[PDB]
Amino acid sequence: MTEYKLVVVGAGGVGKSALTIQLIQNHFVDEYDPTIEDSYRKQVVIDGETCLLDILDTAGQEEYSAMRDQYMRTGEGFLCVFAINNTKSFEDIHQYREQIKRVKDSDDVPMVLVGNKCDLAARTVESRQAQDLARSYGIPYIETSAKTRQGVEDAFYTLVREIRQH
Ligand SMILES: Nc1nc2c(ncn2[C@@H]2O[C@H](COP(=O)(O)OP(=O)(O)NP(=O)(O)O)[C@@H](O)[C@H]2O)c(=O)[nH]1
Ligand SMILES: [Mg+2]
Repeated sequence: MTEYKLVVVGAGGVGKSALTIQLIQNHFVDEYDPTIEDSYRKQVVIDGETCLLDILDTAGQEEYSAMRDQYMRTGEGFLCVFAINNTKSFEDIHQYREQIKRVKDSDDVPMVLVGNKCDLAARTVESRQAQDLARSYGIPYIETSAKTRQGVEDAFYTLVREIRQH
């Protein structure tokens, strides 16, 4: 069956693992548990296609950068995650995107911009500005909460659908 290699990237603590675990295991992880690199494989039916989600969950820490180039090379699609209560993580997005283009030798890689932690009232990043950034890149913007599961499948499946269209 078709395997879709999805890579989850973004700054430390934005919820890359929480999103992935909510998708695979239907539980919200509220623990402190930094990632080095973890992979998940799940058989799913998306729009009637049977396929295998191979999800590469990456570290937000600069120390794991080289490890970064490796996985970025193999990915077909990228979830670029920031947290809506963390303006620095939103600024960092640009830098993850540019490294993705660099390692993929491509201006146009399947990608979704994900604003996570949308359950929180303490927003510092307006939806408007994330939407603008995503338009500027030519990719969808999806808001998610790993905590409430709002948007979680939407983010992953939308990325699959981007890959299908590339
Ligand atoms: N309220 C809320 N908290 C969240 C959400 N997603 C993650 N968190 C919380 O944020 C913290 C960090 O999440 P985690 O998934 O470990 O983040 P990460 O991006 O994978 N960290 P790293 O780069 O170290 O691996 C955890 O305490 C987690 O429960 C969310 O959608 N809403
Ligand atoms: Mg993690």
